[PDB]
Amino acid sequence: ATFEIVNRCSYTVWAAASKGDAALDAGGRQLNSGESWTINVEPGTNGGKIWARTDCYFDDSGSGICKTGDCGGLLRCKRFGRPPTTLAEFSLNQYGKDYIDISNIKGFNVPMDFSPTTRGCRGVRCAADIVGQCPAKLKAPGGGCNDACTVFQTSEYCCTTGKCGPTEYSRFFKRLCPDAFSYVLDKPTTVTCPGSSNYRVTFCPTA
Repeated sequence: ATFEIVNRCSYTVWAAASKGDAALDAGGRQLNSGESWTINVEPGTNGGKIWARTDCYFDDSGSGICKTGDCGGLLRCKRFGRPPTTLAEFSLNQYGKDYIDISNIKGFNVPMDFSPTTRGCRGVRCAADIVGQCPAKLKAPGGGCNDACTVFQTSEYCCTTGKCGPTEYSRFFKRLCPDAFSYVLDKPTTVTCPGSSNYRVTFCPTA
């Protein structure tokens, strides 16, 4: 599958792509405002994620740090990033179908649209000003709006027992972005696409 990753933000982001135990394609790249990065994701990939990182500093060896979404200090991510991170999530060619979603379960840093570029299904978007409206106790100093599990580490926010409900914090994310997951047991906002669809992830789709 082909993913085109587009930075429509006015600021530089460092895109990342991983399935948790390995990079997808190169795993990460700098995207200046307006730049597009095309990657190839192997069919059958389960549990892939794409996200943006902000305010990064990397040396010539690809080592450094980012204020949001840092993946162990690497430019080319092999593992998932540090919250807060708006997440584009996908599993491809699962019994003939692709499954895509956007998630705020690990917080929000950059607005995002995640859409097919081939036909047969719709896209999803979370483009509200979640950082500007972020509740005080969820604000991340480095930028972004943390999820409540990251901040408070309780069974209820992290849904550790597999029983949890919505919370004042999850409802905040859900109000601003109804089409994204707001907590672990949220009513699924997953979209089913034809197997082997292609996609575009756009950072800052409206601005």
